[PDB]
Amino acid sequence: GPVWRKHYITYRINNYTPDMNREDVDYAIRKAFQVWSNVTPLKFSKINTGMADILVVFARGAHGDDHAFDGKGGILAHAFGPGSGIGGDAHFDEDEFWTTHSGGTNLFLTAVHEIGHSLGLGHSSDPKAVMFPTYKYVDINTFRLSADDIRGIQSLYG
Ligand SMILES: COc1ccc(S(=O)(=O)N(CCO)CC(=O)NO)cc1
Ligand SMILES: [Ca+2]
Ligand SMILES: [Ca+2]
Ligand SMILES: [Ca+2]
Ligand SMILES: [Zn+2]
Ligand SMILES: [Zn+2]
Repeated sequence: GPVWRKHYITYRINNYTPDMNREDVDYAIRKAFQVWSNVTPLKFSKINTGMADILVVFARGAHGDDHAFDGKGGILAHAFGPGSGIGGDAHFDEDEFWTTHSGGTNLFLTAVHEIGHSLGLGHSSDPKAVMFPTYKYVDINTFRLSADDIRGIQSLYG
């Protein structure tokens, strides 16, 4: 599967969910990128204009890729593996209610998983892994990648 073949990766926040404070969306996305840069050689930088490697989008229903969202619940987000164009991009279902806490769907935890995909990771069968394809809230203040996540990302980078 594809990986980014460079060490400096850019992201851009296309638009902001009205569910959250702007600074909280910025911080959640920043902290989620940091989870992955903690365990690889990668460096992430937010850019404000122009083409980013990873475009972060909030959208509902049909949104121009061939992967429609389904309203509240069900699919929370999806992302594309490394590559040109839409490659790397992470889309968050605006029909969810995004939060900084245990209420609704936690943006940070969801973004960690999505950014895993943006970097080339697939799903894990281990319930403990952030890449396990089922959302279960865990306290984000003390979140940790599982050994499975670490093995997975280190098999792709570093
Ligand atoms: C913790 O992160 C997530 C992110 C999304 C989802 S999910 O949206 O519920 N999901 C699970 C399969 O239906 C689709 C997926 O894996 N997208 O990447 C579940 C957990
Ligand atoms: Ca949904
Ligand atoms: Ca892209
Ligand atoms: Ca919403
Ligand atoms: Zn999409
Ligand atoms: Zn997934």
